[PDB]
Amino acid sequence: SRDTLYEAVREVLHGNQRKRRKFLETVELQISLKNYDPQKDKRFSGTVRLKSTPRPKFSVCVLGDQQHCDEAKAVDIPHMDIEALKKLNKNKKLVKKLAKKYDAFLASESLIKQIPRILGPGLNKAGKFPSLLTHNENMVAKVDEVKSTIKFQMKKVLCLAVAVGHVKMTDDELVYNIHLAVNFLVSLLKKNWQNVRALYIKSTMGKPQRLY
Amino acid sequence: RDKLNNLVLFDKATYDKLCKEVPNYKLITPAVVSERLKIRGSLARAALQELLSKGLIKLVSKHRAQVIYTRNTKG
RNA sequence: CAUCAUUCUAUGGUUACCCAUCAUUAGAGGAAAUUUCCAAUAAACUCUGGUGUAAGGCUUAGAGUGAUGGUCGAGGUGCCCUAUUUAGGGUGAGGAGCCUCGGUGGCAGCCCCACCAAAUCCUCU
RNA sequence: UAGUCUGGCACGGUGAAGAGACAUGAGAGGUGUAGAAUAAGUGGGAGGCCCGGGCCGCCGGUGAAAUACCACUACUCUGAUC
Repeated sequence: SRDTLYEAVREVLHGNQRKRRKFLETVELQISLKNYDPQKDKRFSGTVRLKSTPRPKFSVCVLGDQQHCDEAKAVDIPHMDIEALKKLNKNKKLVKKLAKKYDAFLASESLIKQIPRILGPGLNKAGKFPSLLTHNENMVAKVDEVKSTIKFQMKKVLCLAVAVGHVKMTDDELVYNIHLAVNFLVSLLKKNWQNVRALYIKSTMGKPQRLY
Repeated sequence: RDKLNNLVLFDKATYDKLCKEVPNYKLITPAVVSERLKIRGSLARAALQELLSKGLIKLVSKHRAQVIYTRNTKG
């Protein structure tokens, strides 16, 4: 699992010979794996932590009935009413559209319940897992999943793909999202042992480069 | 083997499927009717002279065994 | 009424996690045959809670609704014997497991009637 | 328990032909109703690419994923050998 080449931690600013594209790109990192079973109780599950502002952009939704009335308008919360999650799940089988059109949901406190009725566990097998915490702290607690950890999964195709950083932050911010990513593959280590065979550090869209 | 259950007299729709559509058949015989419309065969012998007294069908040759009628003329 | 789904309610259920089959773990189960019976053989197949993942509302009390105050229509699917093999000759029993408003023939479509089937196997003889 | 039958290790080699692997270095490969399409998949995605100009698409529509746009593991076999 352990490799490391953290003695020459420069030569990442090489921009204009890889980068010449104009849309908003996400630095999405593929790493090479070997010798793992998708069938059995063999797991490749967990959420690798990233405190150093990754900032994933997707179809974002946020709920919560707290002192987040004014705290959540800093980001401009699309706060649809707790009552108005009815057609969220209803225009799904009767109507042939994705009635969500948002790739996250939220669990909140001040009130221990978010919703345990047909609407809440109606999301329980939709994907886009509502897991995040915004219970009692209130520092911002709105972007503290986005600016906090990334999630990944395992499946039947034996391959891994997940984002590490984004294009708005520089190459000296794309270097802060390499060290604190694959050092959590030496800390997190069951005896599915020696999982990392080759490492592919990358832009979003360019050429393959090696740190091992 | 396969026992069949017939009916004594008409249903309202079955007379509208008799009086319209049996004059669209050619063999109007009491053995045709009780196989097709599935009634007690004795009935179909009596219904056809009421249609002659109504004036739809043509008595070709009546007999004890088989009475033979046909649908409406051309002229 | 016994029911699956529809909309208005749901202090109701858990997000690295819940359904219904299939895949498997520990249980509950025979008529014909056979002949005059009896207790037994020996399971096919059905479900109870365990657990898993390609489709998806779990369930739950209950107000208004698709549809029988009886419901689905209900006729087909096998095994064995033959140089009538596009066919002819047999008829034990009991579980399971599926298509269609089927296309062509007749007094032509609907009723009557003919045939070609959607996937059929396990078992005590 | 002597003996004897037998398998392993050892002394213990050389060269070729061969059969299978692994390490490998390229191709080809995918058919549920369906949506215009033999849906191999993951992090995607409404944009980029070439000649201001133009392209495949979005959505509708099939269906937890839907086509252009960086990559790479697997899986059905072929397949070059320091």
